[PDB]
Amino acid sequence: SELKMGELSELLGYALKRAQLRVFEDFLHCVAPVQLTPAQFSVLLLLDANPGRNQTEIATTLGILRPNFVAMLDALEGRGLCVRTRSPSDRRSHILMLTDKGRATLARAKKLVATRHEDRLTELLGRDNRDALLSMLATIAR
Amino acid sequence: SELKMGELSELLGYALKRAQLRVFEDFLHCVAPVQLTPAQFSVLLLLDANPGRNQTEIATTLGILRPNFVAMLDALEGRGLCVRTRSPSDRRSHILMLTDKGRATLARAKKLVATRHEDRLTELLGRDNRDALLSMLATIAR
DNA sequence: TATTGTTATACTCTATAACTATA
DNA sequence: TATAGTTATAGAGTATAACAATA
Repeated sequence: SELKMGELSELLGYALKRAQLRVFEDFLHCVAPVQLTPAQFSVLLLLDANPGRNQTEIATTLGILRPNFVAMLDALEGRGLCVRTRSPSDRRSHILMLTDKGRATLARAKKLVATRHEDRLTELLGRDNRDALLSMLATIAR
Repeated sequence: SELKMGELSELLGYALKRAQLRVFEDFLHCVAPVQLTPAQFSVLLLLDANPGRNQTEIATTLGILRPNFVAMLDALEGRGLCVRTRSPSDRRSHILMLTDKGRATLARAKKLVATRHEDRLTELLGRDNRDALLSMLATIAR
């Protein structure tokens, strides 16, 4: 009455998706007090590390295509978490910077991520094992 | 002039998703001679391990919603790789088994993924490091 | 001419409600 | 009523072409 998972247990791609989907699902739950998807979260994180960059640069480093990034920024900018300002140098581009509200929302989101989510992962595995997992996934992506 | 990846380097969710997409992309390419998506591959693999089952049982085990599974089978049956047969006891259920064609297409894809894909990725990590990766990703999914 | 932001569009995936034919 | 398979639909996510403003 339970099905045999056959050779699927040994396909690494398969393990990654179902591993990715629960981690993302858990991310949405833990972080729901600030209402940020993982994509929105990373956009705030990248904006925080690299102030002064433009849409093309932020979107590419994240793997987001620029036609799909426009709608994401409208959400965050509509919620008053970041600003598009025209660069005086080259008025084709929008330089992107965080608001104070954005910096606060990034701050508390960072806590719910570390305390409720990322730390709950680190204890279910080795603190060293989780770093090895993170290293390998980083290697796989290159 | 290159972007600071900030705390994203330590977001496990992000590393999990971007690791998955290179693997899924690499999978698609290696298996392109047979025309099978990774999902279709697993549907054929699980049918091979679990003959005599119905749609609801196959679909639910894979995370496919049953309304989404219909067209997915339409494809594989249209390709003559598996067939729907009504069980005489309960004619609401469709019993699914792979055809001779289905198994031939499966044997082959299994060889294409094993040689070009799964073997190539085991080699970019330690053969022992990769089994620890598959162990941990399996752990995360429960 | 090339690039930035943008619109429009399309194709996949995923999600939900409701039908049909059985039971 | 309840369940299996199906249909239609709606929403994400992602992909490309093209156009206006600007370089």
